[PDB]
Amino acid sequence: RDLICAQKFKGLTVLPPLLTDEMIAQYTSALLAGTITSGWTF
Amino acid sequence: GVSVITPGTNTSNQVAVLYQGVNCTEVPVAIHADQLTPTWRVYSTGSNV
Repeated sequence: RDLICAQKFKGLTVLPPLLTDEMIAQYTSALLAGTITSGWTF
Repeated sequence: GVSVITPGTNTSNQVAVLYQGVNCTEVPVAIHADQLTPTWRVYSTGSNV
């Protein structure tokens, strides 16, 4: 029940990134769709 | 951490407050009890959440 991420109590926190994993996946999907359907033209 | 989100004092004096890493069923809601100081901060507001 004791987690290694209980470093918050010593003042050490982690900030979440601006782009989520879903948004990075959507950027990657847009890159793949453009590369497959349009070549280098996009 | 407390983060203050402002559009700039040239535009408006309205701010939005981000209490970093905590839930807001857990944020102290002493809005009209701020003069009694149960908080490290003095300011307290009750805007849209």
